[PDB]
Amino acid sequence: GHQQLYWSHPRKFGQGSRSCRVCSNRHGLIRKYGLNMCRQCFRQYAKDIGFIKLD
Amino acid sequence: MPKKNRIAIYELLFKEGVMVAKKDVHMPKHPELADKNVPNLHVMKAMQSLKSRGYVKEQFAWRHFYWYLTNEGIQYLRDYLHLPPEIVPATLRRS
Amino acid sequence: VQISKKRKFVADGIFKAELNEFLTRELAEDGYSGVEVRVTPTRTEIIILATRTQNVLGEKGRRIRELTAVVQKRFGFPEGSVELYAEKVATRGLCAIAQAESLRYKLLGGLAVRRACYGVLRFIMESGAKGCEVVVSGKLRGQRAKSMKFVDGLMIHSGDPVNYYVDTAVRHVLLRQGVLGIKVKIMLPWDPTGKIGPKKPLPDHVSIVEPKDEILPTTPISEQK
Amino acid sequence: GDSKVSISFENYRKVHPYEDSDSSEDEVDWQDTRDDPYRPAKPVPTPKKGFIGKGKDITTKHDEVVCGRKNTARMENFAPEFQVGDGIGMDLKLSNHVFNALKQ
Amino acid sequence: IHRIRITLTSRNVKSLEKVCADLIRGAKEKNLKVKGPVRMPTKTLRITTRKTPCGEGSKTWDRFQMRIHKRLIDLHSPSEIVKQITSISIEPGVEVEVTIA
RNA sequence: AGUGGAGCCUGCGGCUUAAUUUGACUCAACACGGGAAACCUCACCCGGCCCGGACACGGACAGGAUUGACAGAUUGAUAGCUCUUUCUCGAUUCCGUGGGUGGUGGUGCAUGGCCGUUCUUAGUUGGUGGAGCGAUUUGUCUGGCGAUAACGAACGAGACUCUGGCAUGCUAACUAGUUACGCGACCGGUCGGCGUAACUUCUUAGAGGGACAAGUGGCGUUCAGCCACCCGAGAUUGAGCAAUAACAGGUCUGUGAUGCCCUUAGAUGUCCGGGGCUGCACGCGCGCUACACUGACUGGCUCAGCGUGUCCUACGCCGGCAGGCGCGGGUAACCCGUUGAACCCCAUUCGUGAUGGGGAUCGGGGAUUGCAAUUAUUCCCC
Ligand SMILES: [Zn+2]
Repeated sequence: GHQQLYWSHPRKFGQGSRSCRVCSNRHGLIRKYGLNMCRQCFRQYAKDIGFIKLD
Repeated sequence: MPKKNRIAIYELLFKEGVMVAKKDVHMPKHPELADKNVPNLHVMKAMQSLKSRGYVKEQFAWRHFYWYLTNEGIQYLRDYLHLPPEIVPATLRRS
Repeated sequence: VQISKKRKFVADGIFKAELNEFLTRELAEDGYSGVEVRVTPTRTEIIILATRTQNVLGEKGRRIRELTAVVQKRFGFPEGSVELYAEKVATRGLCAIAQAESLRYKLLGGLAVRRACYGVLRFIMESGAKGCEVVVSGKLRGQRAKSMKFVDGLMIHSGDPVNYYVDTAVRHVLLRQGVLGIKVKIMLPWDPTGKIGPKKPLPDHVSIVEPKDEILPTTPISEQK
Repeated sequence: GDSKVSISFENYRKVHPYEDSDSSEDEVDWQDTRDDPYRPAKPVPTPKKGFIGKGKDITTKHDEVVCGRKNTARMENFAPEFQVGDGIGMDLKLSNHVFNALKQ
Repeated sequence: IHRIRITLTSRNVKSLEKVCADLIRGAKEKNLKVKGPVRMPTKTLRITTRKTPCGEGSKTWDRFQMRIHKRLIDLHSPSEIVKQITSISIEPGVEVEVTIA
C-alpha cells in the first residue's frame, strides 16, 4: 500500500510496539530494568549478562 | 525504487565496507544515511540483491544485518561510481 | 544526564552479550573462545580469545578492520573508542566453549561421530583436565533419535563447586538430516597460582601435612647462641 | 590418586623458587593440525593387480595390519548402543574372525 | 578544592574491595585526609522467570539475582592527584565514577 | 484451615457462531502457554492493498520499459484499487523460464536446546585381592561381643553457595544516625525543630570469630540413639545446585536453531479496516467475597519490610469523590520516604430477622487512559 495507509495505525503503545531485542517476539517479554528480552531468550543470556541463581 | 536512493546506498559501502540495518519495514529513515531520506527498507533490498550476486557477506546477529565487501565486489562499485583505482577504501589504509 | 546504575549494569551486560554472539556467528570456523571487554574511557579494549589468531586477523589485518568498523557502527559509541585485539588462548584444551566448536567443525567435516568425539575427549583429557563428558544426541542412526555419552575422568554435578570447575558448552551442529546437540563439560583442575584452573580448593578435598619428624630428646642440652 | 582427603609432602620439599620453570608447560597441540590421528584417510582406489608396490616391500590387498585397522575403523560405525571406546588412539589390528563375531 | 567524591562500583566484592584498598593506600602514602570507604547498600536485582518454555510442568520458577555493591570514598584535595591515583589501579569489572565538588 | 453447597472473576469441555484460532487432558492439562487479548498482539472470520519474485536466461523496451497522481464514477478509506480525464517518471524495469527468499503453516510419533516427570527419591559405577574351566560368586557382610577372603575408591547424599539468627570486639560513615552543648518554642521536661564537637550502640556492609552431638545424669544386646537439666543467640532456619537410567511426557506457537512436506502473487508473505478470542441451555476445576455479636458502621490512636521510580511523586489552589492545574525534587539510603499499611487498640450505633451481614443483577449522570471504551477498559456517587 501507499505511505498514508501502509502504517496508518500508531504503533506507540501496547505489546505490539514492544519486541524482544534478540528474537523480535511479542510474548513473554521482560522490560524491568530495561532488558527488553524474551523470557526464553533471557534464560539463555542470564549468565552472560551475569545473573546468578542464588536462592 | 528511485535511482537516487540506489546511488545513495553505494557511497558509504565503498569507504569502509560496513553497512548495518535493523529489519524494520515500518521504521521510515535510517540513522547513518543522514539528510539523504533513504528508508532502511531500500538498504535491505539493495544489499539483498547484492547478496545473491555475491558482492556482500551477510551475518545476521540480534536483528541487525552486517554487510561486508568481497574481494571481487571491490571492483563492482569501481564501475558504478567510476571510482579510479588509486583511491583506496579503509580496508588497506593503516599498517 | 545519565540512566540509573540498575539500568546501566544491565545494559552493559547486554552489550557484552551481543558482541559475543556476533563473534561466535562469524568465527565458529576459526577456533573462537571468547570476549574480554576492558572498559577505558579513552578507548574500550576488546580482546578476542581465539586459538588461530592469524585467520581472524586475515591477510594483512583486513578482517579485523572491517569488524572493528562493524562494532563501531552497530553500538553507536563515537569513533576512536574501540580497540580490537586478537589473542591466543593459553590452553585450547581446557576452554570447552572453544572445544565444543572444533568438534562441531569435525562433524561438519564429514567425520564419523564416534571417531571425532573420542579425538576431542582424549585431547582434553591430555590437555590437563581432571575429567570431562561429551554428549551428542539426535539423528545418529536412522529416523529414531538415539543418544551417546563419553565419560572419563572425574565429575561433579551438584553444589557451588560446579560453577568454577566445569565449563558447560552447548552447541548445535547443522547436518543434512537435522541437528545434533553437543555438550562438553570439562572439569578444570585446582591449579592454585596457575591460570589453568581456579586456585580455590574443592570444598571437600583436604590435605594433611606429614609431620616434620623432630629430634627425639636424648639428654637435656643447653646450647648458648 | 583420587582420594578426597589427601596427604601433603609440603614439609619435605627443600627449595622451589622457580615453580613455573619451562619444563612441564609443553604446549600439546595436535587437534586442528595434520598431526591429529583422528582424521579421514582420503581413500586411495584399490589397484587392479591386488597389491601395492614392487620389489620386496609389497603391501598387498590382504595385509593384516591394514585389514585390522580397517576392521576397527569399520567397527567405529556401529549402532550407538554398542560400546566401542578409543581403539584408534592405540593401534588396533582387529582380525576378521573377531570383527565378524562382533559385527554379528 | 573540597568535597571531591569517588564512587567505586562493581558486581562482586572480591575485585571491588581489592581495588578499594588500592585507592585508600595511595592517599595515605601521599598523606591525604581521606574518609573511610562507606558501603552504600548492596542493591539486589531480582528476576523470577518460569523454567519451562512451554507452560507445561510443575510450574517451577527461577530466581535470578544480580548484586551491585556501592562504595563511596571521600578525599579533600586538588583534582590533579585524583587522576594519577585512579588511573593506575584499573581493574576489569570495576567502574570508577567521579565527581569534583 | 478448607474445597465441594451461594453469587461472582478467570481457565476447561459441550453448544451456537463467518470466526467464537491453538497447544496442553490422572498426579506428569484445567488463573498453564508470563495467554490480565478493545487496534496491535493474532495465528481465526469478512473485505481491501502491496510485492518486499533475490538471482540467472529468453522476449518486449528509449521513437519509452515504467512509476506516482488532481477532478468525477466506485469505494469504509485525501485506498491511480479499476475507468474517464491525461498530468508525472528515465531503465530504478515488465512478462515466461528456471529458483531463492517469506510463513505464529504441518509433523515435539523426524530433531536440537530447555523443561517437567519417575524422584527430591537412595542409589550408581570402577579398581585390587581370593573361589570357579566357565557362566558366575565374595565384596556390594551370619547372628542375637562375635564370626569376618576380603580391602579400598569415585559420583549421588552430605560438604558447598545464598539467606535468618549472635558480636556494646575490628573497619568507617553529611546519602544512616547517636551523645553532648548552644539557639528557639510551650508548660525540670517535649520537639522528625535548628546547628556544630563524641562515637559507631542503633542503621548500613566488609573481614574475622560463633555450634562441633556441646556438657552432665538416667533408659537402651547399655550400640544407633531416647528423656531431663545446664552453658548458650543458636544443641540450628529456609532455599539453590542435584547421580545412574528412562518417558516414543511438553514446546516447529521463543528464536535468523531446525529435516522434509505444503503455501508461494485471484499468497498460508505483509499491511489496513471491522469483528472474534469474552457468546450460553449444561457439567468440570484454581479462586475471591460471604453466610455475622470473636460481626458490621462511624471517629481517634496507630506500628513494617521487600522493592520499584524520567515515570515515582512532594507541595499550594480549584472540585465531595475520582481528577485537573501551578510550580519543585528524584537517573536515586540524598526526593516521594522517618516510606506515619491493613488486620489491631479505645469510644458510639446496630441486636439474631435475609437485619444495616453479604453484595450479585441492573438505570443514570461524572473523570481519566488512549487514533477509538458501544460487547459497560478502569474509577466516583446515588
Ligand atoms: Zn526476557
